[PDB]
Amino acid sequence: REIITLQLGQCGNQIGFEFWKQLCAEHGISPEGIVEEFATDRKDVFFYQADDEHYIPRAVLLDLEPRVIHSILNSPYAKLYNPENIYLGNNWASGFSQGEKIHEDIFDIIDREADGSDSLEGFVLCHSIAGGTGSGLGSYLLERLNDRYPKKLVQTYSVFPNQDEDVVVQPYNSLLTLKRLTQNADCVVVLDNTALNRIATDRLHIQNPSFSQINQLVSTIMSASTTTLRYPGYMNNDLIGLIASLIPTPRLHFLMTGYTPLTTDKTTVLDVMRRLLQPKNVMVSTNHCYIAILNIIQGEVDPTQVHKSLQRIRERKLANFIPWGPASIQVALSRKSPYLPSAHRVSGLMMANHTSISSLFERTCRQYDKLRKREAFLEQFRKEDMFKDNFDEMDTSREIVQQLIDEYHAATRPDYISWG
Amino acid sequence: REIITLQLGQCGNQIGFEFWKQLCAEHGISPEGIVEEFATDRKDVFFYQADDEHYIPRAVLLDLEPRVIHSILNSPYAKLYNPENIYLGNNWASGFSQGEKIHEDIFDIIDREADGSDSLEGFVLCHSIAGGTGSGLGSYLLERLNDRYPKKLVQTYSVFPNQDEDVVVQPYNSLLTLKRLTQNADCVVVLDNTALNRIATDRLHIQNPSFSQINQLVSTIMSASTTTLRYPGYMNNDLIGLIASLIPTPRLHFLMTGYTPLTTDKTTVLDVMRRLLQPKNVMVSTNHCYIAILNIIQGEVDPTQVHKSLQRIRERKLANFIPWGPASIQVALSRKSPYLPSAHRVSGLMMANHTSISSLFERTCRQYDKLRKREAFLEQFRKEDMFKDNFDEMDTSREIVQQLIDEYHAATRPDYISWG
Amino acid sequence: RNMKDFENQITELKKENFNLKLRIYFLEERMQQEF
Amino acid sequence: RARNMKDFENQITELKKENFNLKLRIYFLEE
Amino acid sequence: KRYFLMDQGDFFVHFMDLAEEELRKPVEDITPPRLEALLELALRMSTANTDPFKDDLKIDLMPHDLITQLALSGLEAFSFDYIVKWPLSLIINRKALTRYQMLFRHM
Amino acid sequence: RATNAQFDSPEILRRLDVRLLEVSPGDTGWDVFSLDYHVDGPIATVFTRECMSHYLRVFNF
Repeated sequence: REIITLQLGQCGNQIGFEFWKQLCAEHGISPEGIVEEFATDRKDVFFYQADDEHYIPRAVLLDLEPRVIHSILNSPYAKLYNPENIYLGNNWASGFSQGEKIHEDIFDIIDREADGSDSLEGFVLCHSIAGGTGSGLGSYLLERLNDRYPKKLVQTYSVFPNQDEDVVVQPYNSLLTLKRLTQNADCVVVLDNTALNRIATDRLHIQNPSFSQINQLVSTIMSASTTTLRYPGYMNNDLIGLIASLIPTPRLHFLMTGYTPLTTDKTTVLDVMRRLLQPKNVMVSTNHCYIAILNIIQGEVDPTQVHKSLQRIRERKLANFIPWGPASIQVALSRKSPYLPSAHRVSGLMMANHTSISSLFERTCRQYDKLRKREAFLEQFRKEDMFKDNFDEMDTSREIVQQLIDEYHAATRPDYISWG
Repeated sequence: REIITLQLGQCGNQIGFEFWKQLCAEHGISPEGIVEEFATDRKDVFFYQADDEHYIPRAVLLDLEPRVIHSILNSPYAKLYNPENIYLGNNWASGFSQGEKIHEDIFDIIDREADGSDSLEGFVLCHSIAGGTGSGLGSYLLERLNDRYPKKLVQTYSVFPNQDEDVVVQPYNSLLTLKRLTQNADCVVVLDNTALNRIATDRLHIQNPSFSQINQLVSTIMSASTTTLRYPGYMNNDLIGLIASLIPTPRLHFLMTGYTPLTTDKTTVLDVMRRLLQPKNVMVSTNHCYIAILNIIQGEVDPTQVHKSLQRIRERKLANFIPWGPASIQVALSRKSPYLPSAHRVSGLMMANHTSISSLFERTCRQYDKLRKREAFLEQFRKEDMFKDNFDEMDTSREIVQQLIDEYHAATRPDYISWG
Repeated sequence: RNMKDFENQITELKKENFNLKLRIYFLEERMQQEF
Repeated sequence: RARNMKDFENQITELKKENFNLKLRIYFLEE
Repeated sequence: KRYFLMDQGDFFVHFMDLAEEELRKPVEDITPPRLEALLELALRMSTANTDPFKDDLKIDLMPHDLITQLALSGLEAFSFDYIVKWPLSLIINRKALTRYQMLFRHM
Repeated sequence: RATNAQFDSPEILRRLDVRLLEVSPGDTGWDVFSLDYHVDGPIATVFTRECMSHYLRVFNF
């Protein structure tokens, strides 16, 4: 079945909207939704059919307060992403509860715009993990969405706050959302801003702009990580099966992406994944493993050097990974989006459940713990005081995420049935 | 399986930069490093394929004094030596302690040579003697390579500034390296700059460039010596195999250079060997036996009648052939490239062990004693007396150079196991 | 993969397809006669 | 004494293919 | 290739999103007009819609659950047929397309 | 594949192949590795059974 999407935090709205703008610009889709384009492609998976042959983006925008969202709406794309959901605080409690005071549309839209489907397979959130508007907001959405649709998917692509280093509410708001994400989401594809700036500085020099350049890669990669659904091949055109192939555990579902050309905007299937499986080409910053590695082939779509290719990866080792059991790796032969030019035709993308993310869970845990045990940076806000009166709800997150770092270490070791 | 090379100290680096130009003039690679000349020979061991068609050489080049290193960085031959393998001192001790303080990041270059390769095969240092930026740095870097990659060679070509007297620290710098050239290096192809100065000014009567004219001998000798890396053969497909029978016994690896057509800038099948054992290429300027003899032959040389050649020397006894035992010729043969500015192609080159070079080691002993007994011509910077207080390593080096004299003459004994 | 029993392994592939062909000959020659 | 090895790892296949191929033709021929 | 070798991997997601009412019922309740209508709809809603020979295509039935090696609808019994023409029957032909349908059953 | 002989022709680089030699009660890999060398076509009268047999008997030495 077809899929629905959401976008939250001023950052999360920006990357969700720029994703949908690039996603439109790679399909045969006219700026007013019409599938008239000559530039072949099942738009029905992510775009909703309407009677004007409007293939409308199933986009649930979710800021808190309107500063960003109108400068988002004014575009050459304003009529396209139109489910009539454009309704409107810097702290997780404000994001959470100033959404919750108005759940009767900016959460009931989960059903009100289910008419935006013939029948959903589920939801794809874009979440700013500590974004002062979106963090908190995404978590009440996420925990209540399990009550409305326990039968259907809830993936999140989440942008993670790490800025070389700071904002004094950021570690709090990030660690609060991670507890909800790990308990209530089905998959949480994390995006390291630090690693995306390392990619931008290995490409050229741009570290000081530390976000706007990331938006380019994230828009093209959020499209690319749905391109496997939206254009036919033999297998994995469906998100339910695509993501099932990576996630062997109900809680540690943290995918991370990698991509062979640093420049996203001739070399064999033996070799394109050999670049992809290197420390500099993956969005990250000991005994560690990837619990799965889906990877994608285009350009040299050689049908038969694939079975040989992993033996060549094995012979010069490259990707070491072996947990308590079989970690899945898949070499998905794929296709061009039918609008696009053929620039950097020979290419590879990966998505992998990298056990190393425990290191960033530990970093945000420590950054929470120093500012919590100094007891000064609770910020005294009114929603933070009425939902979270003695700030034990701060530590309620930390009891699970501090467990969760050791859980990923135990999920790396041979015997995770002894649960951390 | 590539022998990595480590040019070091400005003396070593000016034979090095001349050597890369001399190699690129005759080998099948463009001045920018591309396979491009004209429009079938063993690049791999010494040069290997990049993504932009540059065949990456194994070519690290380092010293302390940046006197002119920037020109080596911005030169067009940097586009030959792509890996950015150049990193930034006249006294042995300052050069060595600069080595100590930079020793991790200069070992780090080996990984960039390995990424410019398939895999390791040991090391050649084009090692400055009597030039602290190498006659000190190199003795340190040697003491780091040899214990970490013991499986293959860590050979050190000693270009040796003895010039009949430049810098007045030469006996001290050479003696402090001579502990390393005996018992921390494992092959030492040794080049007396006095013999190279006299011989180069006999190629043509220009006696002005004191070291450039030396480079012009060394680079041509080096190019003939690298043929075993650059050319295929049933035998003679690596440099260790060329060096092997020339070292007669383990600490005595002081291999003197010898080349027949030093005016190469048509010698017969006899004379590639007969001219090779004579004052024109005995690179020294009373028992002085050759301890071992072997050569590489190149050009349009007659491949069969070489059996005639040593059977002439059997009567002439030019090798002064009464050592502990024979270690005689193995007649390696290799082709000469097209395109190059050809003269006297038909030729032979040896790196033999000859008890004449004992006289050089005795001359630097005399230069050392005639200064040391007076405390004379130390650089007298107030930064020694801090790493060597009681001169115990200087005493160790002097007893090891006296052992080097005693061992070279003991190389004629009935049992070489007999001591001095 | 011993090679020194390919003598048997190929003799099986030989005798299998031989027996199959002659057995299909036995059944087609039945069809021929019955019709 | 000798065999090519590359002969074995084909001479199986050229019988093996048409064997089960003829099998599967004949299932429908039994009627 | 699109149907039998399933080069269309966006076709049968529709078929399974539609035919669950078929894929469960006891023996002899076979209903081929419903199967042809399910094919026609699973074609139309998908991109599978787009090729011209989909109308030369058909739903057929198979009796045997791979036990040919030597309704209970679909799982043991699916078949498709790109219909023959006598001029074409010298190459693409039913008698040979039997072997082809066995590969499709497995896939 | 990573040799610089990669510039040789595809026909001669396909004429080479790999095989196990004649056996003994005692053997090793450095005595059993060899080419097989298929020679069919007209060159089956340039090369010949006796010459290839004598080459391959020489090869292991």
